[PDB]
Amino acid sequence: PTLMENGYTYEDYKNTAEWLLSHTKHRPQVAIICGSGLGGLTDKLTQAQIFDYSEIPNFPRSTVPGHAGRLVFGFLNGRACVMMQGRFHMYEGYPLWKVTFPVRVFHLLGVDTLVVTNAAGGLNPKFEVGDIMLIRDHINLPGFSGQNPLRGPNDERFGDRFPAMSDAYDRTMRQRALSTWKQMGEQRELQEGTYVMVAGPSFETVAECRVLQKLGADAVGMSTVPEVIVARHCGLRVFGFSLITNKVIMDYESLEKANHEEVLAAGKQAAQKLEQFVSILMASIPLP
Amino acid sequence: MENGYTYEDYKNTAEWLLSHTKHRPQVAIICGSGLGGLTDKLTQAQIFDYSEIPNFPRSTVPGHAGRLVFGFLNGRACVMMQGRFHMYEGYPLWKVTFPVRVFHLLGVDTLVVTNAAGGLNPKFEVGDIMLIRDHINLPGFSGQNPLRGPNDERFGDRFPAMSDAYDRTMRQRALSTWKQMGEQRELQEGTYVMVAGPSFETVAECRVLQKLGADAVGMSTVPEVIVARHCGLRVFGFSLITNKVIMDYESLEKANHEEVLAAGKQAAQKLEQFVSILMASIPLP
Amino acid sequence: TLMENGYTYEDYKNTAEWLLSHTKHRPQVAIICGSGLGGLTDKLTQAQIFDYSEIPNFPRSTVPGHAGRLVFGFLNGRACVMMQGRFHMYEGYPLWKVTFPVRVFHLLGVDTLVVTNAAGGLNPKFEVGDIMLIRDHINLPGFSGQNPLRGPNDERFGDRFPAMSDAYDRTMRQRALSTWKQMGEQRELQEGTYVMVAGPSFETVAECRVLQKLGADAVGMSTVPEVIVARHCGLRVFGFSLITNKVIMDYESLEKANHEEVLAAGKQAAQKLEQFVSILMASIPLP
Ligand SMILES: Nc1nc2c(CN3C[C@H](CO)[C@@H](O)C3)c[nH]c2c(=O)[nH]1
Ligand SMILES: Nc1nc2c(CN3C[C@H](CO)[C@@H](O)C3)c[nH]c2c(=O)[nH]1
Ligand SMILES: Nc1nc2c(CN3C[C@H](CO)[C@@H](O)C3)c[nH]c2c(=O)[nH]1
Repeated sequence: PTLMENGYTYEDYKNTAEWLLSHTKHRPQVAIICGSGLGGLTDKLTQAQIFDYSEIPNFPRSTVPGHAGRLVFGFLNGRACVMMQGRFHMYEGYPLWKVTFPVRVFHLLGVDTLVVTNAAGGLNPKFEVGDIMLIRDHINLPGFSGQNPLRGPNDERFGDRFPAMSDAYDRTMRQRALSTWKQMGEQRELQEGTYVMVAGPSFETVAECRVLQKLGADAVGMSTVPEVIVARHCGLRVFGFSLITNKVIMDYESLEKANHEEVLAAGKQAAQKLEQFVSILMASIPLP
Repeated sequence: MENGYTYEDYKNTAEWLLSHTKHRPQVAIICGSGLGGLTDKLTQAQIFDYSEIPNFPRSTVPGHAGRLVFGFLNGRACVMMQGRFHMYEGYPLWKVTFPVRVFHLLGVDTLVVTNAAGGLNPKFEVGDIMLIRDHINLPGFSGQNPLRGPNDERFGDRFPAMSDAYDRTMRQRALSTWKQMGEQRELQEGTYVMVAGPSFETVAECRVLQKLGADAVGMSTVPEVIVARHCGLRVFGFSLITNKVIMDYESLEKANHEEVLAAGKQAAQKLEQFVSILMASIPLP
Repeated sequence: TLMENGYTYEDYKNTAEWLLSHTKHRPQVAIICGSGLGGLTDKLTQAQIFDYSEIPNFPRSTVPGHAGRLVFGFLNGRACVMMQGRFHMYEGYPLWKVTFPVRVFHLLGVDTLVVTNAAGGLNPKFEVGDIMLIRDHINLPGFSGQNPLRGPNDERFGDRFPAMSDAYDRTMRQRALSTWKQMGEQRELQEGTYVMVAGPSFETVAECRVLQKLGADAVGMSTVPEVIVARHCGLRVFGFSLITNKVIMDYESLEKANHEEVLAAGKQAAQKLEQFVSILMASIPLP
């Protein structure tokens, strides 16, 4: 009982992959994880098939609202997709080996690209709510201290022992998302910066917000990084963005408080603009 | 994963207390290392051993008596933790903070937390009292947070805010009321950074902690605060700066608990006077 | 439900006695050899080799370039025991297993521990192949729970609350520094802060920026727990890194840190390492 490794065996991921393949004719190339209140990104998929997480062997469940807890296969702008409508978080009590389960089943499914979205608190002063931020890079604070989904024995059928994360955010797609933005009719620029992961479930104090700023983080949240780390370890291309849902309180004067109701509501507002952005992006994702 | 205590556990404990004392506290006071001497002014004091009270962890560090004391302090109905619990003892934060949810079930509506702290701000001297204006939860950042796991709505919200954590009224009130202490040392206010220990900082660590903007360092307090706010208790916090953390390589001085307890003892009368004035500052239910 | 050392005092004693029974060596100095640094055992004389698998209670090393062997012998005429490879948190080990050998080294009679490691270079002044002497460390896993001393403290080993501000011996530093002018080079000995990070995956550019701005000169994934328990039981401690690679600092670079080049830089550094370690041995005080 000493060793802290994955509770999931390789054949565990396999069983789930298989089950999915025997239960849908869809064969996705792109997997999309929808953050808090962003569950609306599945609206535009055609010929859609829905599975409740409860149906899928080994799948965790979403306990936080509104993470719908459903897996959805569809086409989006020429491309076969699978979408996580709701994700999992460390703060819910899950070990990162659970949080990230689906990612390696996508790989066994044959997905070669993963897009990750999340709600995120604004740390950079010139962001505004409703801004989409292209995740250039992240800072894995839980990672530094030992909280990493890769911890334990490493299966080379999936990846290396020491996989480099410094090219994690696909540079090609950044450049393409950038100029693709001049193609939407938008007032605000597409935002770019570093996402810092923090465990939660409680929200930053003012001093904490200030370390995070000092650290160089542009946005804070409690997800996403584990998933990126396991994706890149199996060689998926990774592309991420955060929806800026609130500016995290950076002075003792404010009487504003960060809260879930407000973040879910910044999500419903933007999901429209979001889905379109994701839509045009699909035709930018490189073919297998 | 999850908190090992069911809701009934906290209830059992509260009811045990509610039927073994007639005291009904409004304020709960957690006593840090060398601050155990603050139960001394409790009138009509009633004392329990942590080992009597169902589900109570034990205090295993010297300077932590392992005793729960109900009484009145400068008129106010208090219950005091004479000794506390740390993460480095091998306790999950859901044990470290356990009493706090119980106090809430007792009807306590205010929590004061006290600790010893190392001084990061060069302006601080041993003996100072630093009001906890804010904290940095370094262990929180990576998963060690007492709220981790399923949330019980009966206590609070899945995502509670912490930027309002330390009552601005009670701090400002404490700041003005400080001239009654007859002191020449000003009253300090700054940031507490929790660090898990049990080993003391390197010079290099001291320096990250400084440049992270923190004024004092300890290994306690933050989890308790977090769960108190989760259930809506008013929170006041202060630190006794017991040592100045080592910030250069040519000093031959080094942090030790003995110096910590020694400085606790030195300031025992000044704390007691300060905490007394503080009971006059808490709003009534 | 208590996070706690899984080893009793008796376990550390069972292991130490076993070594004492099976070897005639009585080591004064213990050396932990990191990734790709195994060849430091080469210059040991009258050597005797134990596979970790033979040693009661010894963990095993699963990373490549960590041989998994305990080697006794003399080096520059000093009685050493060398760990041929070590253990890391990322392997799934609790810090109380990672550092297990150190207390047994202590029960063996060892009074000095020298920790060695590979490290990514953070300080722009460092070249691949430099030896940075660890003047100090930053213990990030320690900041948030991960410390080998967590749980009940055994007072037979040391304090409930030990100081680390003096962890790396000043006198050994200075002696090592001034002794460097011989089989020295046009390249100086480096000195600086090791930051420990858990891994197993390598730093992003952003993470690399936070480490730099935290004051840290080199990054690795071990060592610090070993140092903490060494000082717990009052061993003199000396540390150094081999800068095996420069951590990626900007987004257009196409280089990526990889294990293979960590090990290569090690084999490339063997001779200079050998020379240094034995010049170090001369700088270690006698009982
Ligand atoms: N840590 C943090 N996370 C977020 C998020 C992202 N998630 C939103 C949800 C809480 O509303 C958690 O799952 C984290 C939005 N804003 C913030 C913030 O200010 N802070
Ligand atoms: N981390 C830290 N804590 C303290 C404390 C607070 N407590 C003192 C006690 C060890 O003496 C621990 O339980 C933490 C006083 N001084 C210091 C210091 O220099 N550092
Ligand atoms: N974190 C980190 N560690 C190392 C190390 C030290 N060890 C090398 C090995 C990965 O090859 C791990 O055990 C850590 C060398 N280079 C680096 C680096 O760039 N980064």
